[PDB]
Amino acid sequence: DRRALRIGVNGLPPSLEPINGISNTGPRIINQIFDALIRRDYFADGAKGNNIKLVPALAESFERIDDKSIRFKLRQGVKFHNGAEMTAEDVAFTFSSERLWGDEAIKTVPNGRNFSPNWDEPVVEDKYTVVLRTKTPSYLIEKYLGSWLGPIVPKEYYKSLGAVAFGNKPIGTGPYKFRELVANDHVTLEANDGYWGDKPTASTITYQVVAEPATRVAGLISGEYDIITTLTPDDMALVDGYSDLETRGTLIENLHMFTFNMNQPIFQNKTLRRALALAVNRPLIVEALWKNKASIPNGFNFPHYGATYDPKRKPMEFNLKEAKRLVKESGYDGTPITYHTMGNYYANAVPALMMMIEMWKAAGITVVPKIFAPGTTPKDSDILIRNWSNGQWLTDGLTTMVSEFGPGRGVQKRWGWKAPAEFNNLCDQVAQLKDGEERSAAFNRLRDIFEDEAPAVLMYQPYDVYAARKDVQWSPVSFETMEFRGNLNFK
Repeated sequence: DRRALRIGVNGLPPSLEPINGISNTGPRIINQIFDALIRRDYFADGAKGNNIKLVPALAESFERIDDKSIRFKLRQGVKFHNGAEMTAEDVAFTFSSERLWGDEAIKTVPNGRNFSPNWDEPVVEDKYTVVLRTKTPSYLIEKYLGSWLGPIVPKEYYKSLGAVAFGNKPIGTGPYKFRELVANDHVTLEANDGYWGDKPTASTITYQVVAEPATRVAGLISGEYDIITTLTPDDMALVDGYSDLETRGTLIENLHMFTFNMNQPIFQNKTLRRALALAVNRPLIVEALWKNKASIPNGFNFPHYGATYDPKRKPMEFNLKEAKRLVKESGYDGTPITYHTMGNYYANAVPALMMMIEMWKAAGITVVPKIFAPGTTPKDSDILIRNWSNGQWLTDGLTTMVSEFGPGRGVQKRWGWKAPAEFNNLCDQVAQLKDGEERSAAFNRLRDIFEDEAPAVLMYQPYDVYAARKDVQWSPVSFETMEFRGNLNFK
């Protein structure tokens, strides 16, 4: 009675364990197998899949009891896919030092401490009540639990298999249960008719890897796929021309940028980093390669940040004479600077780079491409400039300016950014502060420091394009995932 759903995808994650599967390709599958305590309700109040409203999901109700603790009252009688009942022991295990943020845990789940606030050990008060708490103040616990950190795992099944084996045979409470995985080929899920929420509308969901965008578009035309992912604005006209097919695009909460190896003499000072930033003409790149669909953020600042989004912050400056002042004052002698890119792993990376090289040539800077094929692992010492992307994964300003560029993180520790003292003092404060005038003002000093220091240069917020058959009613969300709850109906 229910149709099977076939999705032609760019790739599969390295794991289906919630944290180890975090990637461009994992959440779209993980979001079906699992539930979190809190759910982001993207379509609430008629919003076009970009709402930041958080609602209870596996938690029946919850109350913030102090600046660092939340008492969760869980839904009772909810079952995981293996028949086990979801209790406070499973929720406590999900955010425990043993599984997620302990020294031993991060050797099997490397980003468990990185994608978490400063957690303290959960407290099980009774079978269905757990307090999730942070060691120091945190008014972001709710946002973290409604993010990709949130999926609740079964304690006893997860511990008998271990994180690695659990990632290949996952068990959750979600609307679709795991059926099979064929590495680098496909994942098939089947309807969970015992689901506590609404009945699943597809009998099965298959995520089939089709690496080439054109082969993926061909599969949708022929009837091999119902929905296809990872297209660009340049692919829209061909798909929209067909009467029974259409494109469904959205601005995603991701940031395309380029960053520097600041250990290197040429990039230890901010002077040349700023010159490269002040010489990039972002509207011309967005106009020529993204059909004007990509958005240029007005700083390290996006609407989904909520209380910490500043709509009055002015655009990032494009001043060629100021760049030329910095290139000359830096003592730059015309030595070629390489720009590493793994081809077009990020959409339009090579075309955007070729446009930026000519802009950089006007500021008296010589930059050369260094296109390395997938498989070639370049050494850190060989990197001057490299392209990068960052998923803006909390519905808050903390991610990624504080979470990636802050103290003790890769940009400063691995890539040698010597951030000013104020930046690392304000980073630790905004993690502990409550929303208001003080926190919002502190996010502007962090943004001002970021632009003047230029440890990275933000390019734009990419426009993600999906294509689907018109007889499949499903709307994209503004994040790198797929939501089918209240959003998947077959005509």
